[PDB]
Amino acid sequence: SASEQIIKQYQDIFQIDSKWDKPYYSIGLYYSRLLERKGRFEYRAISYFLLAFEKNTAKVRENLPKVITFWLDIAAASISENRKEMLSKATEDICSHVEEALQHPTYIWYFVLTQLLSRLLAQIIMHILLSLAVEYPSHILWYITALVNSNSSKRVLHILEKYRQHSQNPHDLVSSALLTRVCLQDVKSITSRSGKSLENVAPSAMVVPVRKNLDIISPLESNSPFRPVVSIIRFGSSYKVFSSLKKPKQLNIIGSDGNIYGIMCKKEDVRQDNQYMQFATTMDFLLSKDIASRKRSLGINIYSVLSLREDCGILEMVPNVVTLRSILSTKYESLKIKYSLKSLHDRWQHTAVDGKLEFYMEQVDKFPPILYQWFLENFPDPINWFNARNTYARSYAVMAMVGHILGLGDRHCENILLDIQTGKVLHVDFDCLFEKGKFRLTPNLLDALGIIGTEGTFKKSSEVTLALMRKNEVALMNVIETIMYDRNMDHSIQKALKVLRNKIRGIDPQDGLVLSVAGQTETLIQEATSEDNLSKMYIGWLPF
Repeated sequence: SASEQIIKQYQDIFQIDSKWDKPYYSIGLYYSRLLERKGRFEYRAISYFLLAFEKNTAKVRENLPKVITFWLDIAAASISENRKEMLSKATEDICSHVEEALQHPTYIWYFVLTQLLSRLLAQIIMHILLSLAVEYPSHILWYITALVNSNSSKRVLHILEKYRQHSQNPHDLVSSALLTRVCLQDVKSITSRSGKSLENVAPSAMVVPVRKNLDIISPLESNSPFRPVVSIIRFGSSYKVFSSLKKPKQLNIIGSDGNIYGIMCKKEDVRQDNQYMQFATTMDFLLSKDIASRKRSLGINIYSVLSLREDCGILEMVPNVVTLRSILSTKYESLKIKYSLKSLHDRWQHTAVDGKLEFYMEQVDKFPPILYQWFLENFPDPINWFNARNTYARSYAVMAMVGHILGLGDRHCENILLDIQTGKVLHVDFDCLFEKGKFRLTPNLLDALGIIGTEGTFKKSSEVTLALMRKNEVALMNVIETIMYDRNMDHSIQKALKVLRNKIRGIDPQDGLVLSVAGQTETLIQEATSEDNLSKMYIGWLPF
């Protein structure tokens, strides 16, 4: 009921300029929530939030969607053109954008502008768009090459904008000269590296090296000087070796620059980087914030990805890791009794409905769990052994929980990660929602932890995750969900709008009420653990 005297308050004490500086968010921050609850007055939305970041330069989430809130709105107006007025303002409201970039610094885009291309992958509103992008590129010399490493891959092999992206390389040598082209040789070499990946010593067909910038996922650190966006890293020389290209289009290379690193740029889905960047945003968000998160050093781990072709793309790499049937089968196949291969699908194809589904598996269970030994007999003395088991589960739920949070893929063998000499976790591919058939725990895993199965760490860890989740509320809900706006698949789900923010507050699964935040683990852990569902899930997942 203050809706008129809401605003009138703001205008009052702005006399003090920043002072607390907190207000300059709250102008539009509320005014975003104003229309959100339900656009002439919308021209004050970004016009408010612009001057704030100039002053504060903190909380990268406020300007994360403030782009889409701003730019999106303007584009909408243009398209519509009520509509007339909208468009008129959009050419008047968004006028405060570039005019601020002069006043307002050059690094503000790198984190946000990562999704500037990554949303669509247009001409109506793109006018003022790239004028800031590549300009800052020139200004950010260190990242110019990184952005070049980012940008030059699209034109190195998407056509109409590709030339427009090549025209960005055209405007570049015009703007950047107001080196790169020498580094641009890597772009054609990239596609050639992708061509050698497509099709060591002569087959390699790549010499010289001595390139510009590969930092293996530059951080772009904030708060905590701020000039460190690219930090100190660089790279030079590389030699041969091989990937084996073990799956289909994949490519995995060593990098000989400094120490020994391996950066595997593997041809796969281009937008796979979303959760690769998304979880990379929260992992850095969760990490520092508050105490209960920070005290246990949560956040799991991530690694870079970039776009090259509609196939080639890019990915970083994780050293010293073994997974799936190599490790797992090894232990008990020492006793043999290992190999069901494609009999289990067969044998389970021989039954359906409710008849055997818990049973052939409870025979497959007769391969007893050895997993606990793998941590144990591997690196002895407990001070390692102990500290690992902690870091194991401490790094298992904090992520696997986020799985049903986004509802993404059933983890099986190949897509699950466990590092050696220590323990961690990582998660990839795109198995968004649904399922066809019938977070994956089994006979070994649960018991393979401290004889208590799931009690000590699983409970109090996963909860701290679910603490900050609902707490920051729309914050992480605002940004990374553009990943949903990118790919629409398997018919169309715009229902994912609401079930999006409701599973944050956890109301939907049992239709009655929000469940106690401790229970929201309980009901969701007691579910996905199950007994019947777990025993009768698609067999292709090596269930027990």
